[PDB]
Amino acid sequence: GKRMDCPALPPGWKKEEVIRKSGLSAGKSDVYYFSPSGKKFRSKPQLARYLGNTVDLSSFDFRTGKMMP
DNA sequence: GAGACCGGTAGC
DNA sequence: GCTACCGGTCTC
Repeated sequence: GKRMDCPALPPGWKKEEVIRKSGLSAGKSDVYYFSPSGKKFRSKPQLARYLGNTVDLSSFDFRTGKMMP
């Protein structure tokens, strides 16, 4: 799966949260982003390198997908 | 203490 | 060869 749109980002970006199914950290979740091209990102720096100066992710909270002032 | 970040591998 | 997945440290 369920990639929801992410309005805090430019049009076409989707956010997906995945619950860990096994292991000691089973239950925890990993958050992933998807560019219009379909590229998978898993960290705010990855995302910053790919968008460059189009959007400031300093106030951007990676887990929720919202701009936190 | 919490979680962001990313490395290494198990499973395809 | 690729990649999803969980472990583990680093940063706060």
